[PDB]
Amino acid sequence: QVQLQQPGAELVKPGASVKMSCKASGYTFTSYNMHWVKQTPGRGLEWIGAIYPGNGDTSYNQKFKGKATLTADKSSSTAYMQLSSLTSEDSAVYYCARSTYYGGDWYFNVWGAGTTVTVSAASTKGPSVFPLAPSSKSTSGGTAALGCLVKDYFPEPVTVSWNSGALTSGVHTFPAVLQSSGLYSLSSVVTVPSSSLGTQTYICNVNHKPSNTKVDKKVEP
Amino acid sequence: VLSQSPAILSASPGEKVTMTCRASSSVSYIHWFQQKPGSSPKPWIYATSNLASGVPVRFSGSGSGTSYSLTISRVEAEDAATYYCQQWTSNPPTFGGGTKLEIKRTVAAPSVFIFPPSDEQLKSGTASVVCLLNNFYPREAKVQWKVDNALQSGNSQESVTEQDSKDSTYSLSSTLTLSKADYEKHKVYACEVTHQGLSSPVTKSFNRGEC
Repeated sequence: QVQLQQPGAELVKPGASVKMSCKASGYTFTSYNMHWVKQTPGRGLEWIGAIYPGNGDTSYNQKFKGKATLTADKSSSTAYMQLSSLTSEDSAVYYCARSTYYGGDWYFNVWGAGTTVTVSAASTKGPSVFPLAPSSKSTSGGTAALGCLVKDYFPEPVTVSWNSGALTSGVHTFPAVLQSSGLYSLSSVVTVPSSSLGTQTYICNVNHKPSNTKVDKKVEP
Repeated sequence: VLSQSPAILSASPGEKVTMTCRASSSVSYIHWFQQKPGSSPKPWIYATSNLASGVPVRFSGSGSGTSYSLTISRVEAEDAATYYCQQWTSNPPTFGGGTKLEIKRTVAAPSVFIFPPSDEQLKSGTASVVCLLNNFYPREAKVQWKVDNALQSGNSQESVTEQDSKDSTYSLSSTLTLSKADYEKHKVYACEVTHQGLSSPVTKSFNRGEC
């Protein structure tokens, strides 16, 4: 299966530069072009440019001809996009994408998870992870609610899973709220059977890449 | 360049819905993508009318020249997402603005839960109290924080989920944050919930320092 490996996030100071990677798998790297796409809530989805890992040939959208620099490690099967002189406009999710041919035309069939870039002079802040413990005031019709409070971080995003991704049903990971200090907070909850509460272990896995935070918190009654 | 309409599409299972993609200049094909919040766009329909692997027969694409469309025969709850059209006839390839699909369903009251500050957080000198509203519809909901029956203002922040792909509901969390010093100056901490599925406000509360 074709997979595109992409780092989570990068905090970048205004005026500096950033270089993000895209490790390809499941297909012959040099036999297909690699594309890069930018997404913002304002401008939506925008194609940036493409590199041919076959022999290092590139092509760019007009707008990103100064911003983007496309390279490809022919040996590592990893493609890189370098952005330079970052401004607030460069704050976005950046996707690397594979394309495929049909009916004479092309379309993006495989996408990476995306790299969330934040252009800010503000410092990174690792969150504190607090448990939201199941109680009697947390009990509904034979089910109990529990979770984790991912508190005070910068910048976005924080990803949360439960039991290393084995628990997805009934999971609500809320959009982060922006605090007056400029920091963000987030919470993730899940409802479980209250009857197996003494035999099941519920751990939230919190990831905050820009601060190298990788935390497992057990939430217990 | 591409233009989609409507910006927001609202429907119930299993209504028949259609969404359009208009191009400035004529194109050979239009490709459709589906995206849900937090994840990457997924190829949905390619070369105007061909379904991607794992796409329900329910979906269909049509159009030619400069006008194209995506149609869902009998919409289902999991279809709640944003749909983008894409062109690659001339360089550069461009995307549409996207059509967002919302699902209609019956009224569902929220299940309410409240969480006191963890002992760990309290030791750091801060107390966050969390109120949870689970799986309700419609989206509109009001949470009021009352501390010893005194209505709070300015010390809480709330967030709502995207629409649930399985039951078309929404969830909300409200977080009340006080200093540790202020927190232990009061006893009763309550969030009062009003929603269309409730004939009267519902209160979840705890007494601080009581277990």
